[PDB]
Amino acid sequence: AEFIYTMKKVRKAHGDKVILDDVTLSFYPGAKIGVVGPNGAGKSSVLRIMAGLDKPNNGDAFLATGATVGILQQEPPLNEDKTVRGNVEEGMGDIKIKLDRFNEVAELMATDYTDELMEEMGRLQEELDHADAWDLDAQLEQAMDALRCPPADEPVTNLSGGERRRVALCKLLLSKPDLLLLDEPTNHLDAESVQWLEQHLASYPGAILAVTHDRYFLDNVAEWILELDRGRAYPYEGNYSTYLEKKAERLAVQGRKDAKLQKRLTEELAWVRSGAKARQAKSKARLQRYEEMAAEAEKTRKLDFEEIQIPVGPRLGNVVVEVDHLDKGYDGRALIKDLSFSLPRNGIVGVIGPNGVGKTTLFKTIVGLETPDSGSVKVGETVKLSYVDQARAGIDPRKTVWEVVSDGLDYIQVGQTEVPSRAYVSAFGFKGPDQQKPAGVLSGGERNRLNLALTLKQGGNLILLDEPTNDLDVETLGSLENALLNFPGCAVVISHDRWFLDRTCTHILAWEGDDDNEAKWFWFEGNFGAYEENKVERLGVDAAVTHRKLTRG
Amino acid sequence: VRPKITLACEVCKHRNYITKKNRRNDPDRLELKKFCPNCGKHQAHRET
Amino acid sequence: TSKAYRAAAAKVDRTNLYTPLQAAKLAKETSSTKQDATVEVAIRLGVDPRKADQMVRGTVNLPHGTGKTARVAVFAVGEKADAAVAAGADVVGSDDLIERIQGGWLEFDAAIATPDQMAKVGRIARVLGPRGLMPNPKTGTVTADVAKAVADIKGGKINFRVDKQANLHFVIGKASFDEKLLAENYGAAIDEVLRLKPSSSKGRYLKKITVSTTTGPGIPVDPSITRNFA
RNA sequence: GGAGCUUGACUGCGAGACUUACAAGUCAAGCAGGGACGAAAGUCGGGAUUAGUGAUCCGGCACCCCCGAGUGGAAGGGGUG
RNA sequence: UCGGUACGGUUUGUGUAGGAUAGGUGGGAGACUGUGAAACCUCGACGCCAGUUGGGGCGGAGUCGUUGUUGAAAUACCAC
Ligand SMILES: Nc1ncnc2c1ncn2[C@@H]1O[C@H](COP(=O)(O)OP(=O)(O)O)[C@@H](O)[C@H]1O
Ligand SMILES: Nc1ncnc2c1ncn2[C@@H]1O[C@H](COP(=O)(O)OP(=O)(O)O)[C@@H](O)[C@H]1O
Ligand code: VO4
Ligand code: VO4
Ligand SMILES: [Mg+2]
Ligand SMILES: [Mg+2]
Ligand SMILES: [Mg+2]
Ligand SMILES: [Mg+2]
Ligand SMILES: [Mg+2]
Ligand SMILES: [Mg+2]
Ligand SMILES: [Mg+2]
Ligand SMILES: [Mg+2]
Ligand SMILES: [Mg+2]
Ligand SMILES: [Mg+2]
Ligand SMILES: [Mg+2]
Ligand SMILES: [Mg+2]
Ligand SMILES: [Mg+2]
Ligand SMILES: [Zn+2]
Repeated sequence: AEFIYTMKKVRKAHGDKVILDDVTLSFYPGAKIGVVGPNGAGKSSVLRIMAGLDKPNNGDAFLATGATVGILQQEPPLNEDKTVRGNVEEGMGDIKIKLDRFNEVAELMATDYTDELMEEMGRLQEELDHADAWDLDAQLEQAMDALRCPPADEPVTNLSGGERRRVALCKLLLSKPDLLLLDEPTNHLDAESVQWLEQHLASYPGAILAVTHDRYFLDNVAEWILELDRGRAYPYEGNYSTYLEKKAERLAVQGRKDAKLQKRLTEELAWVRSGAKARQAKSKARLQRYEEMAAEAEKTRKLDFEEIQIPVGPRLGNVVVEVDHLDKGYDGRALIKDLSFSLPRNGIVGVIGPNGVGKTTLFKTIVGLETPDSGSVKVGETVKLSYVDQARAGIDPRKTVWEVVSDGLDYIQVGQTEVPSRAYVSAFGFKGPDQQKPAGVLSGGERNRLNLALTLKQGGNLILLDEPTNDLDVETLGSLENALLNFPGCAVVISHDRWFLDRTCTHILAWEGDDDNEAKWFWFEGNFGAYEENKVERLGVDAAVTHRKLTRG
Repeated sequence: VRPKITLACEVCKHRNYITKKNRRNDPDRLELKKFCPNCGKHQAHRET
Repeated sequence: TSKAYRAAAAKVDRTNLYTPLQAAKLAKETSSTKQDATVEVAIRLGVDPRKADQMVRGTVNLPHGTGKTARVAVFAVGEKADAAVAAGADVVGSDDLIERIQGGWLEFDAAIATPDQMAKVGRIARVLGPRGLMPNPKTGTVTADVAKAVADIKGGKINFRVDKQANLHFVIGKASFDEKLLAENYGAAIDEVLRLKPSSSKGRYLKKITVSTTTGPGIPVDPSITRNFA
């Protein structure tokens, strides 16, 4: 019955937006809990209490004694040192300074007083046998071969979005905290780093929480679903096909219960406007029940959703983007080598490949922010280009969600038309006084919605989608992919979501590099389902591993 | 919309002052230099 | 099974807890049926070794010895090196021994060093890390006058140290001894473990104890009676 | 109306008044602490002024360590915000 | 009958050279009388990190230790 973490009557709320209210659940070790919910439900605000980063307003929430807590943030920060120095600040952070003193006491004690420093190295050399911390040179070299990290001698400022997330998982899987707190772990990770992390979290001592929107990762790392509706928490078991059943059932029995209440208001509002007859009295005990039914009928008024809407652009010519013998790299490592394709008119093109392989560099030669090595990029006279970005570089944190889209202006240009700016952002779900939240307090699911408001107001007929399916839930992932099928221009998508390129694609440009070339790509004419059948007929029939343990324990 | 925040000191953590801010214009915790009577001098004060 | 392990299993009852003398009585009637043996005692404590202040570590001197080789590697240079070989150290450490231990020759049993030449200890603990043959100040192996603990490690100062699963492991000598000689090492061990008992030990501190041979089964002993080991 | 630096939207007080059945309400020179701006003189105890609020009781939390039902503690009570 | 706790048997763990990688610790130079290369049995526990850890049929003819190294660490067997 020994526990890890307990909540007692926790109520955290950002005013009108409640996150918890009178909740109580207990977490026992060995539990594999996957937490779900819509965007903005409050999932990262729970984990910022469970990691001790925030405090609940009126409640009690405490970790048990021992068994410390390590959190993966939704946007994991790093330091300005190397990769091998990026994995020692946590996982080895409390224990490398006990080795930074032992190699100091080997020489500083030999010339000083050798009587009191005898125990000063005594209580530290006995801290190097219970943990076996002598192999700190070669424990890091095992934990980088597991995650397939970048080489550990170069800086970390110029890395991929999915290479920064690999070096941030190594900072937590070496600590081994007994309460993991993973906030959206499968962002930016390819189909290999997710399949690896499924096996590593399978045989793992301790409690695991993971707020994962995707349908297939939670069926492997979780067996006990936690849910966040508007305030409450609903623990049960199942494998995420039963979460969409129960949220559909909790709104069909709440929706028609709130319709019986509406008919009883019309039957009662007709009574309070009917006038008192001869010397009878209109009873005060029915006026005071009307004004309680009329108050409990306005508090249920939170039922709305906004669709993703892309503005249409001008007429697109016969030449969209032409690429003839492109070569691109940064060092002796070459990324793109001898690539020839041409983007079609009126289609959806998908770019497929593992992490750190050259997909964002392929867009940044097209948008004119890079320079090719050999070969040219050719656009054409008709194309207005629109470019969403993976890094979300356009949005700044200390400026509100309104006056990043606008600039203090009332009316904006969304391509040869003038819609009002607050009418434009309220078409992206940011409605009412949610338009004055800065970008530091917005959730990750609505910075993937704010970035679409900054860059789709260019109104171009060529949109470049650099991982749009990042932090979005199932309701607005389907609202995005229904806005690309009805788009008249050409859309290019980089994504790792296998069940998102299968649904909306017409053309595939996929990396197919092997050991002797390492830099070739492939243009395919067809959807994603026909590409995977051709991939297993050209190269490696039925061939297109064992889990690297990351540690010796 | 304008709750009552309280300003705790940064040295002694005494809760010397109480005032109001706007939650949506100022989502972060306010920092002011206020006089602390325990320390006898001006310290810094975040909220709680 | 081996059709001779069940011979000693037919002579020792499983459920009956025994005295500290009946364990040493059945130490002779189980081990000595086979060849020579060292008597093993495994103790499961009532601590949690995850915390820092419940790390039970200590040493004890045994009166009747333990009967082993005790290849003690005393590390000292100059005229201090001759004091070890006069005291009974077969191999005395120097600088030339460092270049052959790193070559792959680690045939020694302890490490009693001097505080002036501890610079070479951190370089020689490269391969002595997981072996656990570090010089320990708490066991007297790190001291100025190294002319005392040379015959003491020969005399039976076996180090006991709690593991990750809270299980002490300690030897009380060979199996060729007598009943009055084995049970006194058993009595001196537990009476010095209780001095190392931390003040934050929840529950019963000494939960279950056993005595075993090198081949035969284990003897369940009674943790309750600890006064009359003679 | 605009710009620079800032937190006095202070802690300990208050001679003397207004208004007033009472409960309340309101103004305040000046003295000390530790500060802001100013070259200084000086000004600053929120906002040009008058609305933006609720007596007592019972409780809650923070701190001060005043009482502690034989004694040492504690439970409870008390003060100050 | 379905569970809880206490007690005991059998069994489980395999990034990278390797005896598919004793899981940890401690003891240890022996342990059985040896063919998953066996006759009735013969992985139809798991079977995937595949072949060693069973269908315990029998045989005193027939495996394995320590050494070699090939490693953070080894090799049997055994209490823990
Ligand atoms: N510091 C804050 N101040 C005000 N509102 C916030 C703050 N943090 C979050 N919110 C609001 O509360 C919601 C909770 O965010 P949350 O759902 O925890 O993020 P995630 O979707 O990653 O779990 C957000 O939609 C945001 O609008
Ligand atoms: N400015 C730069 N200088 C050097 N190398 C870079 C730079 N930017 C990116 N790279 C390298 O290019 C490789 C491929 O990145 P890429 O795959 O384009 O990112 P993404 O995964 O976002 O598409 C990465 O491994 C990264 O190390
Ligand atoms: O590292 V990436 O998921 O942008 O290919
Ligand atoms: O945890 V999110 O709902 O911002 O993807
Ligand atoms: Mg999140
Ligand atoms: Mg990318
Ligand atoms: Mg402001
Ligand atoms: Mg005020
Ligand atoms: Mg007065
Ligand atoms: Mg002054
Ligand atoms: Mg000045
Ligand atoms: Mg004044
Ligand atoms: Mg006013
Ligand atoms: Mg009353
Ligand atoms: Mg009393
Ligand atoms: Mg009290
Ligand atoms: Mg006062
Ligand atoms: Zn203070």
